[PDB]
Amino acid sequence: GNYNYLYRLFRKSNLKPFERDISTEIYQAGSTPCNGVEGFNCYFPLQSYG
Amino acid sequence: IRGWIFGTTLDSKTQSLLIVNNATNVVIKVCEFQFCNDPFLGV
Ligand SMILES: *[C@@H]1O[C@H](CO)[C@@H](O[C@@H]2O[C@H](CO)[C@@H](O)[C@H](O)[C@H]2NC(C)=O)[C@H](O)[C@H]1NC(C)=O
Ligand SMILES: *[C@@H]1O[C@H](CO)[C@@H](O)[C@H](O)[C@H]1NC(C)=O
Repeated sequence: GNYNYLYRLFRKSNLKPFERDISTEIYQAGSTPCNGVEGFNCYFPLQSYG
Repeated sequence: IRGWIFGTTLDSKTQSLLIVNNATNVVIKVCEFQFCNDPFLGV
């Protein structure tokens, strides 16, 4: 599995045409705010293709 | 008035367009700049 190519897995809204998002903010899936730490409803936004 | 900053958080966490016109040089950058609490340029 290769670890060099990633893709954005979560986003609260869809991208506009030709928009480029490379932010690594922890996606908040719940109501509780993530403080940079992963956990329940707090996941890393990028995933590797492998 | 010598420049403009465009973005969402302006805190190096996202990309922010920076336009500065210094005398005769227009400079445009899209770097992840770390801006001050109150950005300004001194004379
Ligand atoms: C660009 O950034 C703005 C500001 O965060 C996004 O607008 C927000 O979108 C979320 C949902 O994704 C809403 O809950 C917020 O209320 C919106 N805030 C404002 C001020 O509009 C906007 O969606 C982003 N652009 C894209 C394409 O996602
Ligand atoms: C304006 O800033 C740029 C960026 O460093 C520099 O290269 C250029 O010489 C500056 N011009 C003036 C007139 O200060």
